[PDB]
Amino acid sequence: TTALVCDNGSGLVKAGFAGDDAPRAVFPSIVGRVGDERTLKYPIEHGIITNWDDMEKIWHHTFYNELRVAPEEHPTLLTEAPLNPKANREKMTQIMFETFNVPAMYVAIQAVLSLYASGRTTGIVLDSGDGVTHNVPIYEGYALPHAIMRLDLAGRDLTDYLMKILTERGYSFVTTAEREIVRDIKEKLCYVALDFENEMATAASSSSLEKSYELPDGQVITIGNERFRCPETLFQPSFIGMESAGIHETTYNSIMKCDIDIRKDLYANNVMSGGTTMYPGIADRMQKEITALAPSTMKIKIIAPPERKYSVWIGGSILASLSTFQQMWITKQEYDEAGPSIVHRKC
Amino acid sequence: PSPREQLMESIRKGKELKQI
Ligand SMILES: Nc1ncnc2c1ncn2[C@@H]1O[C@H](COP(=O)(O)OP(=O)(O)OP(=O)(O)O)[C@@H](O)[C@H]1O
Ligand SMILES: C/C1=C/C(=O)O[C@@H]2C[C@@H](CC[C@H](C)/C=C\CC1)O[C@@](O)([C@@H]1CSC(=O)N1)C2
Ligand SMILES: [Ca+2]
Repeated sequence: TTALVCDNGSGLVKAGFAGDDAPRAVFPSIVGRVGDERTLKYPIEHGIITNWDDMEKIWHHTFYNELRVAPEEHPTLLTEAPLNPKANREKMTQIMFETFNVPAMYVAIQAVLSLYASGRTTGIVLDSGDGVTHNVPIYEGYALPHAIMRLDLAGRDLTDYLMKILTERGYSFVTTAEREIVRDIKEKLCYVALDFENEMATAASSSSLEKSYELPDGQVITIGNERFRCPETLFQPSFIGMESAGIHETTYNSIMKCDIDIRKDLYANNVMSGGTTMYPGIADRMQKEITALAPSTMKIKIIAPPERKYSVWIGGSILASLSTFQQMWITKQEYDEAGPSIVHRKC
Repeated sequence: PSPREQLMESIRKGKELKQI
């Protein structure tokens, strides 16, 4: 009777019950033992499932340990990355019906669900999490595959670059535990500058931008320009030696792969989602950059609401609890008759 | 309106979610 919603991130699983405002379970997508509880291994790399046995351990941990449910008792909506291979969609569907014996399931694209969380069915999303970033233009709930852009530069890369630019100050962050310390520094202290060159000058001219952080050994480190240099990587991927254009350009390129007839609607409905869009200033920087690239009279709107770390999950919670959605589930009966490729007909 | 079109309309309407 209650549907389950599971957004399986490269870094975090967000899971809970359709109709709720927030996931009840948020835990790391890792096995040594599983989740909150061998190395670590992350079974989702850059948003795509790469270790199916460990993915099954994460799904079992979600149902039994975290949610305290039997998956055979609930319709289950799962999420997937944009451009998820057809074979991966079929493998998830099979696991759910044959291993977990779900009565019904659905798989939705992450970025589509965050568009839905904003009350829209057409728009373009920038979804940036821990392992992957995408630009995803959507027309009436359809993600347009020829126009989707993927960038393997997201939160984990930003933490690794902040580690590198601090290390090059003499503060050495290299280990797994040290990486977690720097991820916390990044979340607490980083921001996106409106004008990177200007901010570089302010940093150097004043201590006004400085913040201090106490490390575990009671060393206190001070960071200045590292606060904005770290996420500036999203706009200048050359900072970590990537040749890709930054995320304002890839937004543009994505728009330009779509018909000119929908472009007004994409520019006026640019939704940001995922943990790596949380930086103070990132919406305003995007609005500035996309205004520079768009036609001169074009209306630009960036929608970056404060709940955006979980908007994929929230859109799933809305979707799976709508009365108009109840005929859209793949039922176990349909899976028994059609097998795993039913997922392509229905999702 | 197709069932898909009613679904898109419901998504645009939005809804209240339960506080956890
Ligand atoms: N306030 C914050 N500022 C900057 N980064 C943040 C903030 N909060 C979380 N993040 C980063 O967001 C990432 C977690 O985001 P999220 O849960 O959206 O990713 P995911 O869905 O697991 O990954 P993906 O969709 O890439 O597979 C981590 O890199 C985390 O450090
Ligand atoms: C609080 C928290 C946040 C997070 O995003 O966690 C996810 C999951 C995590 C798994 C490793 C870890 C030590 C476990 C839990 C930390 C989970 O790795 C990340 O922290 C990584 C390594 S540093 C980074 O930015 N992403 C992202
Ligand atoms: Ca995600």
